Amino acid sequence: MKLSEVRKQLEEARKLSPVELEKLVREKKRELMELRFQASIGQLSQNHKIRDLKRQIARLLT
Amino acid sequence: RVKMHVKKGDTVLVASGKYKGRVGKVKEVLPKKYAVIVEGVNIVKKAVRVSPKYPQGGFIEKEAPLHASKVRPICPACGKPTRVRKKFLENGKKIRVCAK
Amino acid sequence: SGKRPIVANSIQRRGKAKREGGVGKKTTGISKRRQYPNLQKVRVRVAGQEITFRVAASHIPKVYELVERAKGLRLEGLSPKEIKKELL
Amino acid sequence: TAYDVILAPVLSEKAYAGFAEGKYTFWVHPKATKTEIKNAVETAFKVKVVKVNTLHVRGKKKRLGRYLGKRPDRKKAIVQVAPGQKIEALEG
RNA sequence: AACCCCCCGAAGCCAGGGAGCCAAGAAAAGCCUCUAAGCACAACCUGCGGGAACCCGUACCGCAAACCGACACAGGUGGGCGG
RNA sequence: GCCGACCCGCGAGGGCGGCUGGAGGUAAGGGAAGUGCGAAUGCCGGCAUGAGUAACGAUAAAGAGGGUGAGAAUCCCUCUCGCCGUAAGCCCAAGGGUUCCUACGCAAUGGUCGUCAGCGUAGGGUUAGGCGGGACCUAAGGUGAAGCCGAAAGGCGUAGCCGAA
RNA sequence: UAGCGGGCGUGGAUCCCUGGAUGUCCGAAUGGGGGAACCCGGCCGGCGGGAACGCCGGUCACCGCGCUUUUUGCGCGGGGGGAACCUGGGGAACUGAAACAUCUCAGUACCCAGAGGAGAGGAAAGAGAAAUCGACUCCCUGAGUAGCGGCGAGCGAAAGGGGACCAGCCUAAACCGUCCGGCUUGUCCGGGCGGGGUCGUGGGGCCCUCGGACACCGAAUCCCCAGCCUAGCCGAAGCUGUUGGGAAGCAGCGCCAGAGAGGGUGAAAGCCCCGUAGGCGAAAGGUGGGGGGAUAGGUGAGGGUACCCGAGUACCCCGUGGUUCGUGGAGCCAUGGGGGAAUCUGGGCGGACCACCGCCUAAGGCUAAGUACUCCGGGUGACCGAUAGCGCACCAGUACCGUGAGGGAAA
Ligand SMILES: [Mg+2]
Ligand SMILES: [Mg+2]
Ligand SMILES: [Mg+2]
Ligand SMILES: [Mg+2]
Ligand SMILES: [Mg+2]
Ligand SMILES: [Mg+2]
Ligand SMILES: [Mg+2]
Ligand SMILES: [Mg+2]
Ligand SMILES: [Mg+2]
Ligand SMILES: [Mg+2]
Ligand SMILES: [Mg+2]
Ligand SMILES: [Mg+2]
Ligand SMILES: [Mg+2]
Ligand SMILES: [Mg+2]
Ligand SMILES: [Mg+2]
Ligand SMILES: [Mg+2]
Ligand SMILES: [Mg+2]
Ligand SMILES: [Mg+2]
Ligand SMILES: [Mg+2]
Ligand SMILES: [Mg+2]
Ligand SMILES: [Mg+2]
Ligand SMILES: [Mg+2]
Ligand SMILES: [Mg+2]
Ligand SMILES: [Mg+2]
Ligand SMILES: [Mg+2]
Ligand SMILES: [Mg+2]
Ligand SMILES: [Mg+2]
Ligand SMILES: [Mg+2]
Ligand SMILES: [Mg+2]
Ligand SMILES: [Mg+2]
Ligand SMILES: [Mg+2]
Ligand SMILES: [Mg+2]
Ligand SMILES: [Mg+2]
Ligand SMILES: [Mg+2]
Ligand SMILES: [Mg+2]
Ligand SMILES: [Mg+2]
Ligand SMILES: [Mg+2]
Ligand SMILES: [Mg+2]
Ligand SMILES: [Mg+2]
Ligand SMILES: [Mg+2]
Ligand SMILES: [Mg+2]
Ligand SMILES: [Mg+2]
Ligand SMILES: [Mg+2]
Ligand SMILES: [Mg+2]
Ligand SMILES: [Mg+2]
Ligand SMILES: [Mg+2]
Ligand SMILES: [Mg+2]
Ligand SMILES: [Mg+2]
Ligand SMILES: [Mg+2]
Ligand SMILES: [Mg+2]
Ligand SMILES: [Mg+2]
Ligand SMILES: [Mg+2]
Ligand SMILES: [Mg+2]
Ligand SMILES: [Mg+2]
Ligand SMILES: [Mg+2]
Ligand SMILES: [Mg+2]
Ligand SMILES: [Mg+2]
Ligand SMILES: [Mg+2]
Ligand SMILES: [Mg+2]
Ligand SMILES: [Mg+2]
Ligand SMILES: [Mg+2]
Ligand SMILES: [Mg+2]
Ligand SMILES: [Mg+2]
Ligand SMILES: [Mg+2]
Ligand SMILES: [Mg+2]
Ligand SMILES: [Mg+2]
Ligand SMILES: [Mg+2]
Ligand SMILES: [Mg+2]
Ligand SMILES: [Mg+2]
Ligand SMILES: [Mg+2]
Ligand SMILES: [Mg+2]
Ligand SMILES: [Mg+2]
Ligand SMILES: [Mg+2]
Ligand SMILES: [Mg+2]
Ligand SMILES: [Mg+2]
Ligand SMILES: [Mg+2]
Ligand SMILES: [Mg+2]
Ligand SMILES: [Mg+2]
Ligand SMILES: [Mg+2]
Ligand SMILES: [Mg+2]
Ligand SMILES: [Mg+2]
Ligand SMILES: [Mg+2]
Ligand SMILES: [Mg+2]
Ligand SMILES: [Mg+2]
Ligand SMILES: [Mg+2]
Ligand SMILES: [Mg+2]
Ligand SMILES: [Mg+2]
Ligand SMILES: [Mg+2]
Ligand SMILES: [Mg+2]
Ligand SMILES: [Mg+2]
Ligand SMILES: [Mg+2]
Ligand SMILES: [Mg+2]
Ligand SMILES: [Mg+2]
Ligand SMILES: [Mg+2]
Ligand SMILES: [Mg+2]
Ligand SMILES: [Mg+2]
Ligand SMILES: [Mg+2]
Ligand SMILES: [Mg+2]
Ligand SMILES: [Mg+2]
Ligand SMILES: [Mg+2]
Ligand SMILES: [Mg+2]
Ligand SMILES: [Mg+2]
Ligand SMILES: [Mg+2]
Ligand SMILES: [Mg+2]
Ligand SMILES: [Mg+2]
Ligand SMILES: [Mg+2]
Ligand SMILES: [Mg+2]
Ligand SMILES: [Mg+2]
Ligand SMILES: [Mg+2]
Ligand SMILES: [Mg+2]
Ligand SMILES: [Mg+2]
Ligand SMILES: [Mg+2]
Ligand SMILES: [Mg+2]
Ligand SMILES: [Mg+2]
Ligand SMILES: [Mg+2]
Ligand SMILES: [Mg+2]
Ligand SMILES: [Mg+2]
Ligand SMILES: [Mg+2]
Ligand SMILES: [Mg+2]
Ligand SMILES: [Mg+2]
Ligand SMILES: [Mg+2]
Ligand SMILES: [Mg+2]
Ligand SMILES: [Mg+2]
Ligand SMILES: [Mg+2]
Ligand SMILES: [Mg+2]
Ligand SMILES: [Mg+2]
Ligand SMILES: [Mg+2]
Ligand SMILES: [Mg+2]
Ligand SMILES: [Mg+2]
Ligand SMILES: [Mg+2]
Ligand SMILES: [Mg+2]
Ligand SMILES: [Mg+2]
Ligand SMILES: [Mg+2]
Ligand SMILES: [Mg+2]
Ligand SMILES: [Mg+2]
Ligand SMILES: [Mg+2]
Ligand SMILES: [Mg+2]
Ligand SMILES: [Mg+2]
Ligand SMILES: [Mg+2]
Ligand SMILES: [Mg+2]
Ligand SMILES: [Mg+2]
Ligand SMILES: [Mg+2]
Ligand SMILES: [Mg+2]
Ligand SMILES: [Mg+2]
Ligand SMILES: [Mg+2]
Ligand SMILES: [Mg+2]
Ligand SMILES: [Mg+2]
Ligand SMILES: [Mg+2]
Ligand SMILES: [Mg+2]
Ligand SMILES: [Mg+2]
Ligand SMILES: [Mg+2]
Ligand SMILES: [Mg+2]
Ligand SMILES: [Mg+2]
Ligand SMILES: [Mg+2]
Ligand SMILES: [Mg+2]
Ligand SMILES: [Mg+2]
Ligand SMILES: [Mg+2]
Ligand SMILES: [Mg+2]
Ligand SMILES: [Mg+2]
Ligand SMILES: [Mg+2]
Ligand SMILES: [Mg+2]
Ligand SMILES: [Mg+2]
Ligand SMILES: [Mg+2]
Ligand SMILES: [Mg+2]
Ligand SMILES: [Mg+2]
Ligand SMILES: [Mg+2]
Ligand SMILES: [Mg+2]
Ligand SMILES: [Mg+2]
Ligand SMILES: [Mg+2]
Ligand SMILES: [Mg+2]
Ligand SMILES: [Mg+2]
Ligand SMILES: [Mg+2]
Ligand SMILES: [Mg+2]
Ligand SMILES: [Mg+2]
Ligand SMILES: [Mg+2]
Ligand SMILES: [Mg+2]
Ligand SMILES: [Mg+2]
Ligand SMILES: [Mg+2]
Ligand SMILES: [Mg+2]
Ligand SMILES: [Mg+2]
Ligand SMILES: [Mg+2]
Ligand SMILES: [Mg+2]
Ligand SMILES: [Mg+2]
Repeated sequence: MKLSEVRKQLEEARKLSPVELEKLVREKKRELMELRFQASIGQLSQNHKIRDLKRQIARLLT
Repeated sequence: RVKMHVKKGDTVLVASGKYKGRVGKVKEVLPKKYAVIVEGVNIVKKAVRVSPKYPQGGFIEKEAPLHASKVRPICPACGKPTRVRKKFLENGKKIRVCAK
Repeated sequence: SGKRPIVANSIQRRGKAKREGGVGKKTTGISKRRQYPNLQKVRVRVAGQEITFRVAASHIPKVYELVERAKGLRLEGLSPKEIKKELL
Repeated sequence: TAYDVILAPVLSEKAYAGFAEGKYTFWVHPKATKTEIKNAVETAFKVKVVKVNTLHVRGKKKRLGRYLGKRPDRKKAIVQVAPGQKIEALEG
């Protein structure tokens, strides 16, 4: 259901849009690295966080 | 697609073999193998466990899947086929001669 | 080759040697052979510049006749090959 | 895109002996310049790199059953952070 | 820790050395110099300061059990050191 | 499918009975054919004989003690003996591609054995402005604007470009 | 595709159909290089402190045609691929002849260029004996006839008749107008554009007499819809005994049937499950003259003038090809070489040639359908059932083999 949620947020991301798109993506990107960085060490990772964040990025990218 | 079939998660009769006549709520339905889990076919697995984690696993005689054909849905009247009628809007399924 | 006003690819065809009388009999001996189109080079002035033509001997005049049609055409400025193209 | 160049920290005593010095090393994108590594880790850990080193690591070939297999290739990068700074993230 | 004398000594270095001989012994860029166009507040040249410096290879085998010989095969494989 | 000393048929074959086997089979009467195998130095596969035979791959060569281990002539250590030493030692290039290292392990690979390994599982391991190569040059050659030639495919080919131990 | 680990779904996920997005690198491969999957770069913009350095987005191959003032630019297009089918250019030998050379195999195999859902062909300078037929292709027949033939081996038509399909158009030239440039200024010459013209009972042009607009014919082009393809959905009728591990077997009493095809369910079920008969369905993409509409286009009688009616062409001769036709009495079609016309008192053909009678109008182009094939989807089988059947029922063009082309299993 998280889809309907984030979607509206993105045309909502039309304060600055292409610019905030980029700002927001870059952010989600870091969170992703921070994530897999901790995922590699083992004792700081669950799971579904990644794929959810991965696809999260995708629709932002759209 | 099309994998769909008889009933889902609810009350159902078993016209199988070792558990003919029996009745119970189907706690699971795996469409891939076309079988459903009820309360009938429950066999004893001797295995300790496949995964080393959690030492004690169970000599449990848990529920064994069952071909989704030997089980039939049911309502006020016992054991009935499934017709379907389109509601005033949606799409509900009436039994042999009653509702739901 | 052959390309020009002409357009005559050289074609191959039998050259069969016969031995005979004619009003007594006539026998043979066959083989394949290539007939080339008598074609010559044709240099010509045409506006500025000069311009040649790897043309058949048959259609030699057709060139000169076409050099006439070209008088009624507007052409200039470095056009060696290009002339040929625009030259009908 | 910039957090895409750095993939994950390499976990080796050899990688650890590097923390003792100013040398933090980790997995990086196969197609990546020592130059683009610099600016990437720089703006990823708020530090300043002075010197960068790179290796390719031909993926070892594992197998299962009768099925031959090939592990993906990777790129090591070892960076020298300016004398007098650190990555508490890598420290753990 | 001593780490110094004496002797032998290269085919190697100085190197584009020399002599003789006939069979008469690569090219191009770097580097230097000349001037065109252009330009001469440029540009080039020497020095100092500050900054910048990518891509690929680098394990191991390598006269052999890891290369070519169906084989941990008495065979085969170019260069250097070889007390 | 395996067994039969029974029954019918001249015979190919048919039937009945026992054991196995566990999901198919197809009268009478007709129809259609990939229709019957012992040989083809036939084809594919399986298993024999030779035979516990020949051989175990350089005549440089071994021995003992201790250790590890279910298990040791064969793995580890020590001492003794022997062989190479313009090599059977050391470095580089080609080719080979993880065989390097460590931990665990021996079904198979190793011409015996094997705890060992170049072997199985997993983890690690290759760091360059100066070394080699490319952001330099050209060689034979190759390519190939122009240009020339050839039924088509294509063949020569200047400049340029590629090409190095 | 189980398991460790963690999630999502009637606020309708997974999944299926349609359209869109992203889509590294190589490959026609296209900035350049190159040992495909790699290496180096120019220009404009952006990122980093960023001038050196690196990264990111955009752009830069070559050829052809048209536009452009040579040029530089701008636009449309081409390139490479495809099982078989198709068309053109080139084109074998084994073999047959019981040797072999003509001949046969065969215009086959194959190499090459090109076309496309087809391709080719196509509205008579035809057929050929009927004062007859009426584009083209395809099938049946004609016919193993006619005929060709070291008259050996062999090879082998056509007209006509029965069918499928059905359709016919555009232009060159005379003649009128215009714009441009060339030059010896002219009622001109040529080039481009427009109108006109398109035929064989000969037609057209220009000059005369006349009734045609509102007459009719009408697409092969464009437009709307129907219908169909790409997901789906509805779908009748059974229950108790009984042997059994297990009923769908057996016994008892019923029921449906526009559905008793088939498959599944612990064994042999119309009524248990999926189906079947019958019947519904598309917002989106594709298809679509089948139905309708519109436009392009086209349509006449008689008389004079004799202007035009496709040129290195017809025609003739030398060399050859195609056809049933092997130089034969050898035409017709096609054309490498030489000579070389006429525009309807023109010119080709009816198997040498001549006369007679009749046929048809060459030298420019386009045209659907019937036809071929099967990579792909579906349906059906007196088709196979793992030595069969495709080489592959199974992670096969794989393992393995070979420098390579290539070979190619088992399971
Ligand atoms: Mg933007
Ligand atoms: Mg994921
Ligand atoms: Mg966006
Ligand atoms: Mg748990
Ligand atoms: Mg227990
Ligand atoms: Mg040519
Ligand atoms: Mg005579
Ligand atoms: Mg001449
Ligand atoms: Mg001149
Ligand atoms: Mg020429
Ligand atoms: Mg010109
Ligand atoms: Mg021009
Ligand atoms: Mg032009
Ligand atoms: Mg490096
Ligand atoms: Mg594994
Ligand atoms: Mg595999
Ligand atoms: Mg892989
Ligand atoms: Mg993979
Ligand atoms: Mg992987
Ligand atoms: Mg000293
Ligand atoms: Mg000497
Ligand atoms: Mg010198
Ligand atoms: Mg020198
Ligand atoms: Mg000298
Ligand atoms: Mg001197
Ligand atoms: Mg140069
Ligand atoms: Mg000067
Ligand atoms: Mg001067
Ligand atoms: Mg200083
Ligand atoms: Mg670079
Ligand atoms: Mg090294
Ligand atoms: Mg080394
Ligand atoms: Mg060594
Ligand atoms: Mg050797
Ligand atoms: Mg090997
Ligand atoms: Mg070998
Ligand atoms: Mg050995
Ligand atoms: Mg010495
Ligand atoms: Mg009996
Ligand atoms: Mg009897
Ligand atoms: Mg008998
Ligand atoms: Mg029996
Ligand atoms: Mg039996
Ligand atoms: Mg039968
Ligand atoms: Mg034999
Ligand atoms: Mg023998
Ligand atoms: Mg065998
Ligand atoms: Mg034996
Ligand atoms: Mg024996
Ligand atoms: Mg013996
Ligand atoms: Mg031996
Ligand atoms: Mg012996
Ligand atoms: Mg012996
Ligand atoms: Mg021996
Ligand atoms: Mg002792
Ligand atoms: Mg020990
Ligand atoms: Mg033992
Ligand atoms: Mg011992
Ligand atoms: Mg010595
Ligand atoms: Mg090397
Ligand atoms: Mg090998
Ligand atoms: Mg060990
Ligand atoms: Mg072993
Ligand atoms: Mg063993
Ligand atoms: Mg051996
Ligand atoms: Mg042990
Ligand atoms: Mg040991
Ligand atoms: Mg250094
Ligand atoms: Mg060069
Ligand atoms: Mg050269
Ligand atoms: Mg060439
Ligand atoms: Mg060019
Ligand atoms: Mg050259
Ligand atoms: Mg070069
Ligand atoms: Mg998975
Ligand atoms: Mg699972
Ligand atoms: Mg597990
Ligand atoms: Mg899509
Ligand atoms: Mg779009
Ligand atoms: Mg992207
Ligand atoms: Mg690119
Ligand atoms: Mg590319
Ligand atoms: Mg391009
Ligand atoms: Mg290229
Ligand atoms: Mg650049
Ligand atoms: Mg670029
Ligand atoms: Mg820039
Ligand atoms: Mg600044
Ligand atoms: Mg700036
Ligand atoms: Mg770019
Ligand atoms: Mg482009
Ligand atoms: Mg450009
Ligand atoms: Mg340009
Ligand atoms: Mg271009
Ligand atoms: Mg090129
Ligand atoms: Mg080019
Ligand atoms: Mg160009
Ligand atoms: Mg010019
Ligand atoms: Mg120019
Ligand atoms: Mg030009
Ligand atoms: Mg141009
Ligand atoms: Mg230019
Ligand atoms: Mg251009
Ligand atoms: Mg094509
Ligand atoms: Mg022959
Ligand atoms: Mg004969
Ligand atoms: Mg003979
Ligand atoms: Mg012949
Ligand atoms: Mg023939
Ligand atoms: Mg031919
Ligand atoms: Mg068709
Ligand atoms: Mg067609
Ligand atoms: Mg056509
Ligand atoms: Mg045609
Ligand atoms: Mg045509
Ligand atoms: Mg015909
Ligand atoms: Mg047919
Ligand atoms: Mg017949
Ligand atoms: Mg004949
Ligand atoms: Mg013949
Ligand atoms: Mg023939
Ligand atoms: Mg007929
Ligand atoms: Mg007919
Ligand atoms: Mg016109
Ligand atoms: Mg005119
Ligand atoms: Mg004119
Ligand atoms: Mg005019
Ligand atoms: Mg004209
Ligand atoms: Mg015209
Ligand atoms: Mg007109
Ligand atoms: Mg008129
Ligand atoms: Mg008209
Ligand atoms: Mg008219
Ligand atoms: Mg006509
Ligand atoms: Mg007239
Ligand atoms: Mg109409
Ligand atoms: Mg439409
Ligand atoms: Mg509709
Ligand atoms: Mg019951
Ligand atoms: Mg029952
Ligand atoms: Mg029975
Ligand atoms: Mg039926
Ligand atoms: Mg039955
Ligand atoms: Mg049934
Ligand atoms: Mg239906
Ligand atoms: Mg629907
Ligand atoms: Mg409908
Ligand atoms: Mg269409
Ligand atoms: Mg349409
Ligand atoms: Mg529609
Ligand atoms: Mg139609
Ligand atoms: Mg109209
Ligand atoms: Mg009228
Ligand atoms: Mg008159
Ligand atoms: Mg007249
Ligand atoms: Mg006139
Ligand atoms: Mg006139
Ligand atoms: Mg003409
Ligand atoms: Mg004639
Ligand atoms: Mg002939
Ligand atoms: Mg002939
Ligand atoms: Mg012929
Ligand atoms: Mg023939
Ligand atoms: Mg003859
Ligand atoms: Mg001729
Ligand atoms: Mg005339
Ligand atoms: Mg006339
Ligand atoms: Mg006349
Ligand atoms: Mg007349
Ligand atoms: Mg006349
Ligand atoms: Mg006649
Ligand atoms: Mg008459
Ligand atoms: Mg005729
Ligand atoms: Mg005509
Ligand atoms: Mg058709
Ligand atoms: Mg099919
Ligand atoms: Mg088998
Ligand atoms: Mg078998
Ligand atoms: Mg398969
Ligand atoms: Mg599978
Ligand atoms: Mg094999
Ligand atoms: Mg090989
Ligand atoms: Mg073979």
